[PDB]
Amino acid sequence: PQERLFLQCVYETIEDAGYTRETLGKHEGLGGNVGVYVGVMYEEYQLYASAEQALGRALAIAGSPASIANRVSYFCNFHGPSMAVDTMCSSSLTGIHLACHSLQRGECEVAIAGGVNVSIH
Amino acid sequence: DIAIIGISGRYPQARNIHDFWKNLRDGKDCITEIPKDRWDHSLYFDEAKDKLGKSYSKWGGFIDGVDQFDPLFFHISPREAELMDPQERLFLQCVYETIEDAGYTRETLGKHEGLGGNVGVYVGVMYEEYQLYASAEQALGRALAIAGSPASIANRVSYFCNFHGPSMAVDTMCSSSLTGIHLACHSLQRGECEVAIAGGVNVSIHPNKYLYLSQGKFASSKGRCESFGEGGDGYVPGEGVGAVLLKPLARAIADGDHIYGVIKGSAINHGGKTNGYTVPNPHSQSRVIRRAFEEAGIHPRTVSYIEAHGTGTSLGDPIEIAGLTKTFQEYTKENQFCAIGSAKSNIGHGESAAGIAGLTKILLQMKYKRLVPSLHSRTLNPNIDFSKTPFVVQQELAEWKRPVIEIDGVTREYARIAGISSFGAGGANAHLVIEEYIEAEHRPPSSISSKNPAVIVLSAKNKDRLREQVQRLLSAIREQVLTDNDLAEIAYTLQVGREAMEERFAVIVKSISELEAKLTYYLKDEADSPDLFTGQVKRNKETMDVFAADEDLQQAIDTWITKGKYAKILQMWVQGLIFDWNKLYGDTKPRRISLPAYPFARERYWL
Repeated sequence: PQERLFLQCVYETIEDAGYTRETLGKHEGLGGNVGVYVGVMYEEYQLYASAEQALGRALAIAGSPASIANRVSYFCNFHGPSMAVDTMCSSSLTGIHLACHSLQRGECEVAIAGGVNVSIH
Repeated sequence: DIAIIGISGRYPQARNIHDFWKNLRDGKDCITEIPKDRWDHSLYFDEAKDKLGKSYSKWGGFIDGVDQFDPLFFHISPREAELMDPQERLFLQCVYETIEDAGYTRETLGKHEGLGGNVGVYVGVMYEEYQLYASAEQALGRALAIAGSPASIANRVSYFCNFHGPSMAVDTMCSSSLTGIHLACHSLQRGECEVAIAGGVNVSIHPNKYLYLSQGKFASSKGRCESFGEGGDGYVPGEGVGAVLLKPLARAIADGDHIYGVIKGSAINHGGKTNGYTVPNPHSQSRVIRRAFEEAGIHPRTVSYIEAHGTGTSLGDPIEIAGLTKTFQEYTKENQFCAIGSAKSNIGHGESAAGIAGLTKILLQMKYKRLVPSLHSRTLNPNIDFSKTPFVVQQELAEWKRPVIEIDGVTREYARIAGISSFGAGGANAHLVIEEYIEAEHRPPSSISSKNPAVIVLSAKNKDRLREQVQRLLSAIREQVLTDNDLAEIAYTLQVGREAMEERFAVIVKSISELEAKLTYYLKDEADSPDLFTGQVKRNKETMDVFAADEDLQQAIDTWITKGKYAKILQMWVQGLIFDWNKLYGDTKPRRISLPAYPFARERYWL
């Protein structure tokens, strides 16, 4: 669900910015050069799978928070860097800071920083 | 230009880089069945693709002794250690092994700040599966709470070693290692950090990992391991922990520290929208490589060896080959002038240390000057023809010859350039450009003599650890074949590059044979030895303390150094006395060398 809410949140933002997925830094000819950074502390959604496995049946939910940003890059067709940094209680600013420099170095024309956290276990 | 002044690692059937190298040049298909200490493994195997998550079961490279740690050395209670992620433990040890390998002390590593040193840390990890047992226990009853937060892998390090640099845990599937390195490279140039420690870590300790790898069709049937060609249809997950210390090239040469390689350039990007999820896009794979060589200002024709993402996947090799071919044809149309290989065919698939493992593989080849054979590439994929490609898969150990080429009417001998790729399942991509470092002019003129002899010193937290260090030192003097010239450097690294312990032992030497003999003296059980200065610090605390707490008394020790009374200093150093070893030689300190690191205990700790 962390993936779901963040993905919705990004799309709300792009519209909120007044830019369309097919025109937002689209000045590349193949999708635009947009970077993505997301800060997440941990995923507790696979723990239900382990609990189920201990009780029986068979279920395998994977973590790999890098999905949180890649899916965003996948759906929106961005060709910039995409990562999931993690510093305790300071991921969101770390993600911003990295994006700040990448724009300075010219790697990305536009950036999308943020954070996400939900309590479900 | 980022130099690497250090490296270390643990990999399946390898406790060291040397051990890893021997298996590499021995071409050992170092992948085996799951050990019994882990999950029972007989519950889920069904040799069929039906809902059991296994049937790709007894194939994985594993590192011996995953649950072994030495917490007292790190001021950690046994209760606390028992519930700290083994991943955190293993990375913590390697970094200290890395620091020790570089010949730097935690109190002198970029310590040119006055309060601990400005050292940045970046660690790449995909997932932590050690809290899961807590979930099972809670489900079964009782009460147990292990937290994750893979930042603890990096924060604990910055905590123990007193570092004042940024510390983060980046995460990109199967590509954290190169993403972690890439970020570290840019921070150094901007000046936020002076010295950095990138890396990766991954250990497979819960069957759920194997379950998901089958439910998704990412496994490799019953195949032994990755096959770069000839009908490979999956990958075999494996364990691995590694680290690498980075420093700007000008500084490292100034400090004289030994240089393994040079990271000229790097780049990262993401494919975007493709014909489905987890489908690599060659066009991105072209661009990221292309930008990488541009940032480095390296011409692809000058390349010699490239490590490919491999993975032996059916729909990953031809895509990887086309992209590499595409970005290379832009500048040269020649064929079969670069070799291509992968380490995963030896150690399985890390998914987070694959980048460092691939990075480690290159450096050893660059150190020993010998391209290593690949494995499982006897036949090659029939789909793709390598005659047109500029890449031929390595099949046998060979000397890694220096490039000489004529480009634009000009024949030149360039250095040994290599590149590496790491393509993650999510779609993130990364690549690096490395080059060997050539020494312009530097040589130790064997100053060692009776006038100015060598002063070898070791130290360990007890005698058991001390005796082992002697043994490992002797073997390293043998296996690596050091000479009289190395003595000054051997002493030098052992003087500053090792942190003073409680149990201590020292000798005065002139020759290699002399050092070999005396160490063999200690190993045999004798309470008295000639000119072998033994001692401790547990006893003498106040008397040794008051020595340094005086200027007049300090003058006396400086006088001893002037007079060459090396016997007395060691006679007092073994008791606790501390003094600057730079005082011995006021200029032109010798080069450092890789010597075996502190032999950490094997105490066990599990839930």
